[PDB]
Amino acid sequence: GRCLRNHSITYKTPKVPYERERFDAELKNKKHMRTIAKVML
Amino acid sequence: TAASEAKNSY
Amino acid sequence: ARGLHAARKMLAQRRANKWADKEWKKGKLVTRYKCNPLGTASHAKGLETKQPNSGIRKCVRVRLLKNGKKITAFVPRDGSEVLISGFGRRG
Amino acid sequence: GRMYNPGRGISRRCIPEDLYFLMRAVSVRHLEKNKKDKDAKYHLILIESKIHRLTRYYKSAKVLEASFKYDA
Amino acid sequence: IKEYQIVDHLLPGLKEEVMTMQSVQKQTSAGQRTRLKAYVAIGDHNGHAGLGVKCAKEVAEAIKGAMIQAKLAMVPVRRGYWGAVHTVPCKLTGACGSVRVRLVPAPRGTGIVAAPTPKKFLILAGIEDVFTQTTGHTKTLGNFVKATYDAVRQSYGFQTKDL
Amino acid sequence: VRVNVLADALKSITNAEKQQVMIRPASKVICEFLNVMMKHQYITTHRSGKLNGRLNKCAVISPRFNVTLSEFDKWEANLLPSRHFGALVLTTSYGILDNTEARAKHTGGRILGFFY
Amino acid sequence: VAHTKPRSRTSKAVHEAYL
RNA sequence: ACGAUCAGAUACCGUCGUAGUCCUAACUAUAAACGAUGUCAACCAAGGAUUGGAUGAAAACCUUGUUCAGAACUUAAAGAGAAAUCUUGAGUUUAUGGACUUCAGGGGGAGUAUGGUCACAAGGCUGAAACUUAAAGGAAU
RNA sequence: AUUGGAGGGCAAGUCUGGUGCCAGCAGCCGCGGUAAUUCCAGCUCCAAUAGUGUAUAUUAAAGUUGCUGUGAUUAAAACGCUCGUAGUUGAAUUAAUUACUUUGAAUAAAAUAAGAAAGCGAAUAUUCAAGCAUGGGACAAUGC
RNA sequence: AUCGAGGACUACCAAGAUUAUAACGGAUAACGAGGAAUUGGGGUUCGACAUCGGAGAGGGAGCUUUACAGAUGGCUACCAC
RNA sequence: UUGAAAAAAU
Repeated sequence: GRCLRNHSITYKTPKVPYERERFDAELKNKKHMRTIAKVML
Repeated sequence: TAASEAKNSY
Repeated sequence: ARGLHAARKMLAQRRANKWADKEWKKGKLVTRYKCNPLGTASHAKGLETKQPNSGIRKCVRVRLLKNGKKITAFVPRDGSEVLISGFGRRG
Repeated sequence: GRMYNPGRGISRRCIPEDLYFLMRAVSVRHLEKNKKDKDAKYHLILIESKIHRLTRYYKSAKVLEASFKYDA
Repeated sequence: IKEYQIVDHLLPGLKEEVMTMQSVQKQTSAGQRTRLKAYVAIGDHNGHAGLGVKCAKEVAEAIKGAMIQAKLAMVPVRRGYWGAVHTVPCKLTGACGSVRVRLVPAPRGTGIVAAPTPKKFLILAGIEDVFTQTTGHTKTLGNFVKATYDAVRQSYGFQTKDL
Repeated sequence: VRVNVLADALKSITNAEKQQVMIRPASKVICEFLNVMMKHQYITTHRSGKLNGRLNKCAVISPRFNVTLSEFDKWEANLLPSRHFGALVLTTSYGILDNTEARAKHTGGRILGFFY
Repeated sequence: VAHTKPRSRTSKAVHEAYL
């Protein structure tokens, strides 16, 4: 390890870079519990 | 009798 | 073998068959330290086309500081110690 | 199927010593005059392996004391 | 249903999707006799899906005849529940040629985890949650949709306990 | 050679139901496998003596992997068509059961096979 | 009849011996 | 080695002819050594004919029935496959697990180098890498 | 406010000037031999954005390493064939250990997950391979 | 002899120990673990580096003092500086 | 009876 202080990522870029059905829907900039529900169901 | 059925692939 | 106690062969079988893998073998046997001009490094400081395409590719020959081997290097752009870093395809 | 040949016979009785009888091994070891009979030699090995498979079995069953070793 | 208007009669407003246009050729003495083959998908989004194929000399003509075949090839899609309708009732696989596409029931939240081509057809059928795995040359579009179409086409044949 | 009677038995049943069926060797596992397949309703010689449109496919699993209770979820998710239809068959310390009572008897053990 | 010692205590060995 | 034919023909065509072709003894251990389909076990649609039985009928040989073993063949609206095709499997495989052994991982370089070992030798067995390249290949129209 | 791009993969011009298989671009398909949707320019819009290109390597894609899970007639791939040791796998049947299985004990923190990135009392549960105690003996292996 | 068990060592006696369930040997661009990256399940790759344990102070070796060192921001000799 | 060859890319 390198540091005692924790850190996290607050987003994840999509797998497919260019898809029209996503460019329109998403359009300042373009910058969990479902599975938690899943595991108990 | 085993003969009665005795007078095959896998 | 499939039986519950035959974990020795399948472990042994897989180890043998991994050596057939071209990509996997290249990263384990000793050529990245003696045959790769770049070694394991990214960049390296140093000092006519195929049939259906005609013209001339301007290129350069470079002698590396560390190994000393001579390699052919392309020039990037139109009308274009040297740092050389591979191409699109790895190796 | 058969132990050595590929034949698969089902001749059986239907209900409503053997090691001795395999030493056949001596009766062909005949090979003295016929030294070129390679058919007999191949079949001699097959009969011998039958003996060693039976020899190994009877020892662990304590039928034969484990000093047994069939020779020529 | 030997007529395409009847499915247009009992299933109005069939939302349309041309999967792709694929140009075939026939070598002859003069040259190549090229025709355009179009795969179209129809079907309301409530358990009815249809796939049809037609090839002709004109793009517009081939599509028009393609909707007919998809209309004629009408099949019901059996939907069900994951644990508690949104997904398939069991695991089904569509046996096209080299392509084998398998449908796995999915929980309420997950979308269509599938390639773009079987997705557009699986959206049409009326499914929203599904897990898919493919086995074969999926770059062959025609066999991809047929493998998808076949997978849902057998959903109403598997006699489960409730049936 | 005949290694597993259970493996031979279930393949005999599937091919018949795909096309009553007969099983020539009978063991302590073959029959009591069926009692699970009969209480789910799926089924109606001195020498180890010798179907209603419902059975889809019954098969055994090669070497009987010890199954923990926590491991039940992985096996059902793999070998069962859905979460409501099929049934595993387990041999446990309290007889041959399936994933229902073995989850209720609070025990694990080896796995025999299944039936949809 | 014990929990399941030699083969001289087993059931069909002793229940035959008992017989 | 001759004679032909041919632009040449050091080959196909014709004639002659050493090694070999045969047997013995010892080596070599490779072939499209192929069913290009490993061995063992259960199940699986419909037929006629066939090689050795045994049990009936019919007077050892021929004609019929019954049940096994063996080499096959015919049909399939079924099963499988990319298809050709396979069906006594190449079926019972994404609805993926009967037991075991061996082999393969894009095409070349290459069955090459080095090393080891067997043979009198030719060679056999084991067997890379550097480097090079977007195809090579299969079945069908 | 930049970075790369505008033929396809992959979102974005069948706009205008030159170059003429040359210079060049292009990770691959390929574009260029004088009318270039790909070159060098000018304009415009496309994705993300204080970030975005390039090279190298790990993982996923890869069911292209296969326990889950591959293929071996013809695409690469069943030893020419049989015997045989080690290995693995081994029919049914019966009213001492080990394996298996259930519970516990015991088990550094940090971290993981959990009761703006952070920070600080979670029952916080791990965390396997072993080892200890325990209820069970159906499937198994070892001799009796 | 050691703080102390023990071929750790010395004298006598014996022929024994391991190995195809991979011994012996070779390679590592090998300090090990807690962990990290990525993952549907299964897994693949990394872990010098926060914390635990190990080892080292240019290379060996020999010592001093002390309760603890084969210490090196202590000594002694050789090699190399 | 003889019967060989067709410069590179579009």
